[PDB]
Amino acid sequence: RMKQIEDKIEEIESKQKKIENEIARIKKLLQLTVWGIKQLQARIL
Amino acid sequence: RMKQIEDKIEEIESKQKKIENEIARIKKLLQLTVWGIKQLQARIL
Amino acid sequence: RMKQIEDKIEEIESKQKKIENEIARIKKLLQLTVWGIKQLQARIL
Amino acid sequence: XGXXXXXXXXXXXXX
Amino acid sequence: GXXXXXXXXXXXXX
Repeated sequence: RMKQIEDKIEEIESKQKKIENEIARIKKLLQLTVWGIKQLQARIL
Repeated sequence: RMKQIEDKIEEIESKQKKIENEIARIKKLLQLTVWGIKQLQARIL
Repeated sequence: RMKQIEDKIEEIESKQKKIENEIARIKKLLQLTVWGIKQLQARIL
Repeated sequence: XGXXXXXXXXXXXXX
Repeated sequence: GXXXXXXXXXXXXX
């Protein structure tokens, strides 16, 4: 049972690392879209 | 101990799935916002 | 062996909490950018 | 802000 | 710092 638990933990940790990396990617792209919106607004106004 | 651990893992796994689903949803909407910015930029330029 | 497991669950649970908090903040900023796009489009159209 | 904005965009809802 | 240019760089290269 301890082994099955350990294997599940290994799967969870791996997925957490993937999710952390995706969050970092999302934040960078989101920052770009904020910057884009600021540029568009300044032109429109 | 071992059953206590097994229950916490199950709860963790279920929260992980919810997180994965939310990340997927976020990515789809971020892609639409990128696309909408692309259309706006070209139209005003 | 079970101690190392209980300790890993502690580390995973707090990391999961960090992830949830980050996803909540990304969702708010995404909601803001969608709002800003809507305003820009309404203005030009 | 479930509204707000104004003020030329409020610097993007204050971030 | 920054950079960009190029019409938006195709959205900062994604």
